[PDB]
Amino acid sequence: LIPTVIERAYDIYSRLLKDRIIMLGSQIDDNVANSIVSQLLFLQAQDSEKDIYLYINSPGGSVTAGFAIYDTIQHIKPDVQTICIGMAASMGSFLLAAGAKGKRFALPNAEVMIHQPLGGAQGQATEIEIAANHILKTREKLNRILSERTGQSIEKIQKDTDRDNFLTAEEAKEYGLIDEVMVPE
Amino acid sequence: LIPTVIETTNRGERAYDIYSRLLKDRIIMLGSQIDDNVANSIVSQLLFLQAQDSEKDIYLYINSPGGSVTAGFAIYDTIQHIKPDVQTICIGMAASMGSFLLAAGAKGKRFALPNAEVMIHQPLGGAQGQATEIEIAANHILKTREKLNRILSERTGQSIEKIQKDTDRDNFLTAEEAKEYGLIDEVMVP
Amino acid sequence: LIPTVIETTNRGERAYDIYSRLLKDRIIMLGSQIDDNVANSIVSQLLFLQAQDSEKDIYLYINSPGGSVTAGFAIYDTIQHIKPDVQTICIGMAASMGSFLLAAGAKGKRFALPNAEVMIHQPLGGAQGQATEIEIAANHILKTREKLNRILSERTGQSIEKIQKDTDRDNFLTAEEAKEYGLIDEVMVP
Amino acid sequence: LIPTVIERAYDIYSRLLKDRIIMLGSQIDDNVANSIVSQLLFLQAQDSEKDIYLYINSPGGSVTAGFAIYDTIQHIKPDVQTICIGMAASMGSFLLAAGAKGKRFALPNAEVMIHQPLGGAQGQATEIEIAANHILKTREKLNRILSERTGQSIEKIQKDTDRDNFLTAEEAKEYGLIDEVMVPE
Amino acid sequence: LIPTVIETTNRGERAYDIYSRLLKDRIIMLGSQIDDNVANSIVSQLLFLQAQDSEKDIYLYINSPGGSVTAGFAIYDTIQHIKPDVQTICIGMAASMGSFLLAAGAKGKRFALPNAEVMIHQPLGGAQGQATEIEIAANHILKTREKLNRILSERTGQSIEKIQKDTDRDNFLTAEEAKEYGLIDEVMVPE
Amino acid sequence: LIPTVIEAYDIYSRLLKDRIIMLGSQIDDNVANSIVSQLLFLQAQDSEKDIYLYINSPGGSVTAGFAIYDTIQHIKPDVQTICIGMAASMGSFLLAAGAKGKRFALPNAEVMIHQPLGGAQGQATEIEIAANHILKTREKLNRILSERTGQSIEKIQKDTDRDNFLTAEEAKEYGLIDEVMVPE
Amino acid sequence: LIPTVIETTNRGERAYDIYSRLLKDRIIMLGSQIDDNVANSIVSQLLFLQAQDSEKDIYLYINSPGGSVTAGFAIYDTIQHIKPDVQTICIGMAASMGSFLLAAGAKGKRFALPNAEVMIHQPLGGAQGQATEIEIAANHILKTREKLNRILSERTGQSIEKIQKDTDRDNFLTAEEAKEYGLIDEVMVPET
Amino acid sequence: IPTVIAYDIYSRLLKDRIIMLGSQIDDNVANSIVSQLLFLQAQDSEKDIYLYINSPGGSVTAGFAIYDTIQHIKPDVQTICIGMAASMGSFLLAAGAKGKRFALPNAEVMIHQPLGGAQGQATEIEIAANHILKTREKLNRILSERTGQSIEKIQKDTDRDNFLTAEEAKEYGLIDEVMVPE
Amino acid sequence: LIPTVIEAYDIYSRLLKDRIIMLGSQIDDNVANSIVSQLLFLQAQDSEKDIYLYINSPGGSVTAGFAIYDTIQHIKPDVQTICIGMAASMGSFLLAAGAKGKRFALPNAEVMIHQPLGGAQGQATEIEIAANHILKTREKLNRILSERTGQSIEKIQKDTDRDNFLTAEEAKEYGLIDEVMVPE
Ligand SMILES: CC[C@H](C)[C@H]1C(=O)N(Cc2cccc3ccccc23)C[C@@H]2N(C(=O)NCCCC(F)(F)F)CCC(=O)N12
Ligand SMILES: CC[C@H](C)[C@H]1C(=O)N(Cc2cccc3ccccc23)C[C@@H]2N(C(=O)NCCCC(F)(F)F)CCC(=O)N12
Ligand SMILES: CC[C@H](C)[C@H]1C(=O)N(Cc2cccc3ccccc23)C[C@@H]2N(C(=O)NCCCC(F)(F)F)CCC(=O)N12
Ligand SMILES: CC[C@H](C)[C@H]1C(=O)N(Cc2cccc3ccccc23)C[C@@H]2N(C(=O)NCCCC(F)(F)F)CCC(=O)N12
Ligand SMILES: CC[C@H](C)[C@H]1C(=O)N(Cc2cccc3ccccc23)C[C@@H]2N(C(=O)NCCCC(F)(F)F)CCC(=O)N12
Ligand SMILES: CC[C@H](C)[C@H]1C(=O)N(Cc2cccc3ccccc23)C[C@@H]2N(C(=O)NCCCC(F)(F)F)CCC(=O)N12
Ligand SMILES: CC[C@H](C)[C@H]1C(=O)N(Cc2cccc3ccccc23)C[C@@H]2N(C(=O)NCCCC(F)(F)F)CCC(=O)N12
Ligand SMILES: CC[C@H](C)[C@H]1C(=O)N(Cc2cccc3ccccc23)C[C@@H]2N(C(=O)NCCCC(F)(F)F)CCC(=O)N12
Ligand SMILES: CC[C@H](C)[C@H]1C(=O)N(Cc2cccc3ccccc23)C[C@@H]2N(C(=O)NCCCC(F)(F)F)CCC(=O)N12
Ligand SMILES: [Mg+2]
Ligand SMILES: [Mg+2]
Ligand SMILES: [Mg+2]
Ligand SMILES: [Mg+2]
Ligand SMILES: [Mg+2]
Ligand SMILES: [Mg+2]
Ligand SMILES: [Mg+2]
Ligand SMILES: [Mg+2]
Repeated sequence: LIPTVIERAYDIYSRLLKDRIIMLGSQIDDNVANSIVSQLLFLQAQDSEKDIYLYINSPGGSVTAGFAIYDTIQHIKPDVQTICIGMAASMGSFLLAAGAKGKRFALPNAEVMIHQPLGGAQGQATEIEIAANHILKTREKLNRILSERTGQSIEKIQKDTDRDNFLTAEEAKEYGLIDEVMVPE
Repeated sequence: LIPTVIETTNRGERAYDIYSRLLKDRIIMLGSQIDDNVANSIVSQLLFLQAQDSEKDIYLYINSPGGSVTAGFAIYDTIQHIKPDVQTICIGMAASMGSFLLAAGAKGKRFALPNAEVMIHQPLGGAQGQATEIEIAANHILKTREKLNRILSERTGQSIEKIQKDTDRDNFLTAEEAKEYGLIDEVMVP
Repeated sequence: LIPTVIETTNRGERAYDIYSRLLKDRIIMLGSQIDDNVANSIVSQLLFLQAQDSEKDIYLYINSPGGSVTAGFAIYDTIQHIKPDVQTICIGMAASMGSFLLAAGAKGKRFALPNAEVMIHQPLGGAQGQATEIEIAANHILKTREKLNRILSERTGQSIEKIQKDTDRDNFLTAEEAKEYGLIDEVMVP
Repeated sequence: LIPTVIERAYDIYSRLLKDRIIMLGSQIDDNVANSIVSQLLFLQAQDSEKDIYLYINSPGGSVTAGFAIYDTIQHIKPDVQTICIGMAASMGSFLLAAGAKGKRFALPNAEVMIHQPLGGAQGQATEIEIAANHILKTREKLNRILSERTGQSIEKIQKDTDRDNFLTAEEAKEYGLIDEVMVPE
Repeated sequence: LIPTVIETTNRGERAYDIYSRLLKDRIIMLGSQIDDNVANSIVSQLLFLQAQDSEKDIYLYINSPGGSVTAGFAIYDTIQHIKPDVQTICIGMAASMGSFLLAAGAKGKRFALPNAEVMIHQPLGGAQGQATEIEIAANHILKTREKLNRILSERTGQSIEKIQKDTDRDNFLTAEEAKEYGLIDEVMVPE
Repeated sequence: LIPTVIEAYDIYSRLLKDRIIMLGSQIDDNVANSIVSQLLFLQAQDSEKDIYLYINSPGGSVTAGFAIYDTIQHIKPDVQTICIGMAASMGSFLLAAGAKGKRFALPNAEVMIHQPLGGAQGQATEIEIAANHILKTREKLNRILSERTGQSIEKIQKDTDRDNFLTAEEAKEYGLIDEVMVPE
Repeated sequence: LIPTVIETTNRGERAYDIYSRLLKDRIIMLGSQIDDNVANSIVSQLLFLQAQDSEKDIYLYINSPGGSVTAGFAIYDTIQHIKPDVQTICIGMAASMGSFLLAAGAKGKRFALPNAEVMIHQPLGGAQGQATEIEIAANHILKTREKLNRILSERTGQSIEKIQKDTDRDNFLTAEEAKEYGLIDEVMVPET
Repeated sequence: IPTVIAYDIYSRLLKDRIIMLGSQIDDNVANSIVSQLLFLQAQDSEKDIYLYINSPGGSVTAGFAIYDTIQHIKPDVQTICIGMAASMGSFLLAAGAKGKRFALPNAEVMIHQPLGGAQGQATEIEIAANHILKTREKLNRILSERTGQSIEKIQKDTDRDNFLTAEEAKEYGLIDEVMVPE
Repeated sequence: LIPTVIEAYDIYSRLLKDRIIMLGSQIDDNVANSIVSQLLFLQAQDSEKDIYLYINSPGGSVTAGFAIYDTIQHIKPDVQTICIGMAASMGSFLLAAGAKGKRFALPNAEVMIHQPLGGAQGQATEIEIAANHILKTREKLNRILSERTGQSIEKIQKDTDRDNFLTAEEAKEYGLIDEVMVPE
């Protein structure tokens, strides 16, 4: 049950969108990506100069869906701020790190997790090889961009994402995944 | 079936579902298990209410068995970030992350009704796979408990040691006991 | 399929689902098993009706087999907190936490229709795990029963000892027997 | 798919309710009872003197839910006519018999069935005893009211409801469950 | 996996599964939930043993949560019918119809080991359908309870009223408490 | 789920107002019918202005894909194609089907090409019919892909034998798209 | 698939499944979760062994995660009732009621092999229904715990209080730690 | 299972002191193998026993039942890997009498860290984590002793699934020799 | 229902008395353990007389197959292989592993060769380990098949890329068997 606000009637999320706030509040799949991409394109058309605010409370999900959002963020004119509230894990933390430089935030008790991509492969040896080569290339792609966005080496990113790596908001700032911990007003 | 209320309000007539009507008077309902959807909604409502009026109190109704710790912390951090005081009112039950959020309301403005139940306990989780994966999961949930216990100590005035001991198992408190503990400030009487 | 009713005003025809139409005249329907969703809705309706008119009676219709004790206490405490008298009217059945809420209506304004069924019994629950966990769960449900019995004693005029004995097993009462017991004040005749 | 009628757009059932017609067209549960009770209360408030029409096409259902409807019918001022179309069985036929005296009808090919209440009990001997005593008292309550409404003895009602007893509309009139078979006009 | 024991006898070597070996020595194992299969087996063993020797004691081991009342009464009536004394020995647990059968052993020869658990409670059942069917089922289980209580009164020396009250809910007894109650005669102490 | 914008439109309907169609899911008949209807509507609205087909899709039904393909080729306006996230299978086929010079992908978008998938069960002659059908369908797909990319049918056959993942730049090199759309 | 062993006797050639062969030399295998079937079998074997020889030691092998408390007490009481000493030997694991039985072996004849795992914890159970039914179930499991702890105190030399504290949660012990605790007498070291 | 004349084939092999570990290791398998070892010892305390290993591993405690019984008894227990030894299976392969641990040339040996699970309260998860970590240390220490490799190296090499050929297993010290065709 | 013969033997045990082993099912560890035990037993009984391995099998576990393979090569006696019905996958591998000159198939027996099948799930590095493992296993299989057939590793790789069904005569031509056993 999503509440409605009247001032024109808006569901609460649509009301936030009126003030250029986009909610990434779920597992990332193609539906979520298509919606966020559409919202980004709409907000750019509305105003190419004003900041956009991407709220992130997400365990991650599809890498290609994540890259749909990533590429649209980088394509458009306006700065897209990222703010981690609750959790950003996996492709969620990747998108957190993808916000406009100097405008990537987390609230003090927000959790950030980084790890290597997950997948599956079944069938013939050559099919397994193709799937393995694909996920390994995808991992190099992710690591390269994360290196660029954080200032950490690809070597360090590889090592630090080998297993689940949980970071506090302050640790995420130290790592270069965010720029600042947003403290209470 | 959520009922609708219709008001003839000077500039015309407006129809509200009952929860949206409560939101018009700065009342947010945390009335279910805490997951990311619930957290996203409450966070959005908090941000909206601050924008509407940065000074007037917000009222967070809590009837919840708790749920996701990270989802709970989304709500917690948004409460602490915004300018307005967020009152918390426990009606029915606040358990687990629900009682954590009850304790997170503005100092002096945390309430429970007389027969409301408050329960505190340690976080729950799971881990499967390799020994090193189990270790990572264990270290994570232990650090999460320390985080929770530290904040609860700050909010209640109880020591971290006492919080640890009192949350080892399920600990059910009456509204009055929750006040004594420092989880709330007052039992709201008729 | 819930029917819609349309009433013609000067600024248009206002359309109501039948339950929302009843709410316009301060009638709240407790017509299902009591869970947190039902409790949150009823609590919200009570708060809304008080704000709308702090003096006029509210009418709580009860056709319910009961359900969650904490959800029931959410409704109970909200009834006792608000200014207006909340009349209770049992139609069909009030069982368990449903009969508790029937007995919780404003003194002199608790009713049942002549063929309505009222049932009282002890709380139901479950516990699994370690011996100390079972002990905690047992102590909790026993304390919950004491609370329920104490309040029922206050509301009915019966002794706690009698309430304990009469709720040991399922105890079915006619409307007239419920009046004799003190669970209601009057059998509403045609 | 329930059709809409425009004169005020109404779903067909809401349109019938505008002319004081209530549809009991399903198995009787608490939801159905709450709705019918609310409709009865609303119609009384609208006009305390004009007849209400209760359409009955129902296999019956919950006895307590049925008694919610029954007591509300008897409580309110207006006469509630009952009209059996298709079938009235069990608590459905009980409610058919509960309509205003002289205003209980069935169409010629409508089926009326009467039988004893159904239930269940599991657990300890004393629990089974409580459940048995409860359903037996419920049966006595039903039979007593049916006797009053039909003019048949409690003894006869007991015997005739021991097993499933199917009646034609004409037989239901003879029995005293209805007053008239509504013939074509 | 039930182990086998092999003995050299006078007429050759003989192989027994462990339970069949115990039966050779007039020991019957009631070691499971009581259903008709269990009852038929125990009844057959009792009849066989009685034929083997109408005089020598039989030993009924009881580690059972109870079960079917009629199946229990098959065992009960066969015990009472046959000539030999049937000793009863509770090891682990006797609950419900299991404790009834424990109490049904030969007077003076009903035992429990010190940490054995004895539980008594009222019969359990179910009924669904028409009101008159529910009435028949209720009357049946109530009459069955009386029958059980009457016999338990006779075997324990407790009043029917006390039995009724003490079996209203689950009533767990230690071996010593079961002796005090009259369900057994002695707590068998270590030799 | 889907936010509303007021200037009231759901976000996707708002994009459709500016001639943007979203192919953002697995391709089935429902998706195809919707996209076909949108294409026909946009042509009727303006026969000369470009249409923009967003593609984030793992592919799906070949016949549903061909419903979209044929409608694109039938209508007057140029249909630009833009791969964002992923285009796989029939999704990449449709990406390659956009107006010549107006097929794009964003830099980190993934393009995958492979042979059609299917099933057959029953009698030997039924299996033969199903096999002949899917083989003819593959030839149809390969022929069109050859025409659209400039690659030989022989090369297409070889390169689609197994799953073949391409970067946006590789897709441009292959002739599946015309340009990698760089940040503005 | 349980293998068979054949030994040639004087009055013929005799075949045993491997477990039955071990039983011939007074070895009983508690090698599974403890339920009533397992208890009934072990009780029968103990009675049989006692009858066969009231004086020679019996060897109870324990590789078990535990299980039913009442089934465990069937085995426990039979061990204490019979004449012969019952040695206990933990190989692999003894947990819960399994450890309880390990500790119940003849004094001085309770063993574990060096890498065997011993676990102690409080009893587990369930209860559902009316408040008074839950109370009865709670009182029952609590009394059962007290019974277990009292006997464990007697068998180990540890106080009931220490046992209560050390069984509050899962407590894993090495064979050497189990000896130190008093659950066993000796760690059986490899032979010459 | 075929019969030879009467013995089932496995019981016939047991007559010549051959024990088959040919399945996933659970308590039933461990109890059987332990019983066979004890029996063979009683039959002859001096003659070698032959433990065939074609197993994906399984329960660590069940594996240790077999391990401790092997080390307790007098006779040397040869180990022979045929097909596969993985996990606790390779642990037992390495546990055979020194100089008498073998694999056939195409046999596969796999080593990795123990697997497990934990659910419930934070303190319960901590207990479970500490338990599996201790268990890993126990396994690694013994493997170090049996192979001559350092505990540090074992830890590194078992972090993920590590597949070895028979020759590589010999090089590692898990076996002594690759048994070549007669 | 396996019939009994009295001269008492179940039919398969009777065949084993004459040094005939039946590989008549999917290859798993149980099947491998049984066949290994039978091979060891027979050798003990007579180190010089031929053993006959009947193969009617769709294949199965590669490691289980290698248990049988290595035991065949280890023991002294020649192990003849005879394909009746079908030998597929690891089944055809074992058919090819029989004593040189003593590998047979009946005229209508079917022989199928293909690459190994498997699965992998989890982290990228776990998928890599699983991929490297199955690829090394394939190389091992291909190398041995090359040695046993006289075909090049390159040809084996190409011919096992997909399911490759061969007649008994084609299997002889390939070098998987030595002779097609004709009616006597
Ligand atoms: C030159 C601008 C972009 C690059 C170009 C174009 O490539 N696409 C394809 C496209 C489709 C969908 C998502 C995309 C995300 C990133 C990049 C391209 C995307 C649509 C866009 N349009 C708008 O934005 N129109 C303004 C209204 C927008 C609103 F959302 F409000 F409808 C239509 C006019 C047009 O030329 N382009
Ligand atoms: C107080 C947050 C700061 C000032 C900042 C910013 O960080 N975020 C990111 C954000 C996104 C989502 C949830 C957040 C919760 C806590 C903190 C930040 C959150 C959006 C916010 N905006 C509004 O609130 N705009 C007024 C309209 C608000 C309404 F809800 F009504 F739409 C847009 C203008 C802006 O600078 N910020
Ligand atoms: C009468 C003072 C109550 C005690 C106080 C307060 O504690 N709460 C928290 C609360 C939240 C939810 C349910 C509650 C039930 C019982 C008691 C408190 C409850 C909300 C309430 N508000 C209203 O009722 N506003 C009038 C409009 C109400 C309407 F429903 F129409 F929106 C907001 C202003 C306020 O100070 N309080
Ligand atoms: C003297 C009328 C009854 C006795 C009395 C009262 O007891 N109840 C409780 C009640 C609640 C629900 C169902 C009931 C069925 C039968 C009897 C009582 C029922 C509500 C009713 N109300 C209306 O009918 N108001 C007119 C508007 C009604 C409309 F439906 F249109 F909203 C509110 C004013 C009031 O005093 N009472
Ligand atoms: C005391 C039983 C009476 C005298 C009688 C008789 O009623 N029944 C029926 C019967 C059947 C089954 C169970 C019974 C249990 C209790 C009572 C009767 C039962 C069989 C019995 N027989 C034996 O016991 N024969 C000796 C051999 C017995 C052995 F078990 F070893 F086979 C056959 C000769 C005979 O007259 N009766
Ligand atoms: C393309 C037009 C063709 C030649 C012709 C015709 O074949 N079809 C069948 C048809 C049906 C459905 C999808 C189709 C897709 C591609 C081709 C044909 C399709 C309908 C169309 N109409 C419109 O487009 N009318 C303008 C309004 C359109 C709007 F979408 F806005 F409603 C009706 C007048 C008419 O002659 N034709
Ligand atoms: C020490 C047991 C006492 C003396 C006594 C007795 O109480 N029970 C009941 C009983 C039944 C089942 C399990 C029991 C476990 C512990 C204690 C008693 C148990 C049977 C036993 N019998 C034997 O052991 N007979 C020797 C043969 C034994 C063999 F196993 F081989 F068959 C029959 C002769 C007898 O008097 N008693
Ligand atoms: C002094 C030897 C050992 C130390 C001692 C003892 O501790 N156990 C317990 C035990 C039980 C089960 C498995 C065990 C594995 C390893 C170590 C001990 C095990 C049984 C053993 N017995 C035999 O082996 N008897 C010879 C016959 C054996 C045969 F298998 F054939 F039955 C019984 C005589 C006895 O003193 N012991
Ligand atoms: C040629 C294997 C050598 C000589 C050696 C040895 O390594 N193993 C281990 C082993 C175990 C299981 C399967 C094996 C398969 C291939 C190779 C070794 C295998 C057992 C064998 N034995 C026999 O064969 N004994 C004769 C009786 C045989 C019979 F089957 F009939 F029981 C025991 C005496 C012995 O030294 N070895
Ligand atoms: Mg940007
Ligand atoms: Mg605040
Ligand atoms: Mg009030
Ligand atoms: Mg009336
Ligand atoms: Mg007798
Ligand atoms: Mg003893
Ligand atoms: Mg040794
Ligand atoms: Mg050979």
